[PDB]
Amino acid sequence: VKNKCVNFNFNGLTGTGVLTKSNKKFLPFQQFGRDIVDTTDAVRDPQT
Amino acid sequence: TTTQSYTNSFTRGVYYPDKVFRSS
Ligand SMILES: *[C@@H]1O[C@H](CO)[C@@H](O)[C@H](O)[C@H]1NC(C)=O
Repeated sequence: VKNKCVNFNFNGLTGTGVLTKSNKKFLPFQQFGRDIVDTTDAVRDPQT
Repeated sequence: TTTQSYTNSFTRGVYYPDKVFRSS
């Protein structure tokens, strides 16, 4: 479910927030996202 | 056979340490 505050457990990564589509350029080996503050920003969907 | 001539490396041989996307 996207655009709605939910609890996610993406591949064991637990957390809460809102998810949606993106226009990133995740390299094929990339799996996570972050910022200069080292906070999980983007998660690649395991089944999508 | 083979040789063992030595050269310089310059800025080369840097790999993505993790699989965490980052930008700017
Ligand atoms: C996940 O598995 C199902 C069943 O094998 C398959 O139909 C689907 O395409 C798979 N999705 C991915 C992203 O591999």
